Amino acid sequence: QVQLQESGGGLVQPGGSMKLSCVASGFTFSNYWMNWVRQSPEKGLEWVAEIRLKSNNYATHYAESVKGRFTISRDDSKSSVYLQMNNLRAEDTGIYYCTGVGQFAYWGQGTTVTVSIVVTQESALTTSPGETVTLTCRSSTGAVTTSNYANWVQEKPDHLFTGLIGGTNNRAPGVPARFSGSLIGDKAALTITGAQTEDEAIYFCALWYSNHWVFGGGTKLTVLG
Amino acid sequence: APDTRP
Ligand SMILES: *[C@@H]1[C@H](NC(C)=O)[C@@H](O)[C@@H](O)[C@H]2COC(=O)N12
Repeated sequence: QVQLQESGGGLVQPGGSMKLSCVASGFTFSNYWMNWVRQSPEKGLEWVAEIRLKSNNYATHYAESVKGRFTISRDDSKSSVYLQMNNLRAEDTGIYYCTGVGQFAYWGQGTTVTVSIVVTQESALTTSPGETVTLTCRSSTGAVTTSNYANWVQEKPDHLFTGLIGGTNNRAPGVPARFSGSLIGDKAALTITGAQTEDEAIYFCALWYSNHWVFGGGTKLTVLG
Repeated sequence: APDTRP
């Protein structure tokens, strides 16, 4: 059990500031880039920010939605990543997760912040135990390639995220072998070969475009029978 | 291009 654990969220007014923290354990924190990703009341995931390694002088990149207002930082000696949020807006409301490793294997449980390119996935698919089901992930820019480093992430109740696949087809360790990533017909795809009842979940894909991630809107997989 | 570190 690698563990990530976020803290610092709460109930804040527009205009305010707040700093989130996240403490990592179980992996060599300092060898990996770290990210913040947030889930809004709309259920969707939005990549917020990344921070690289000491050897990259800690280079950072931000979503356009938060550039100029948020600052990500890390303290390798404390295995911790941070997000300073300034000039908060109603649209900043959501659950904030710290996540990383090949490229989204690990997620914290998240910390709730309440302020008061299109990647397309199937809205829903229905399967049953023992079937083979394939979920797809399309880019508005054109064909998905290995240069998009497609990741697949599973959301179980309640806001429990685990990375399944990174780098198009690389299974995260401990991930069941029934899960596989591919490119099929210029889309990324995730296949469950022999669906199990416990695979009923929301599945998100994420595609990399040079220096940022864009998450798809997710696919609700129902496993019936 | 992203964090491809194993
Ligand atoms: C990952 C490398 N990048 C990082 C941040 O680790 C990338 O430059 C390539 O060298 C690719 C080949 O195998 C790897 O581990 N990476």
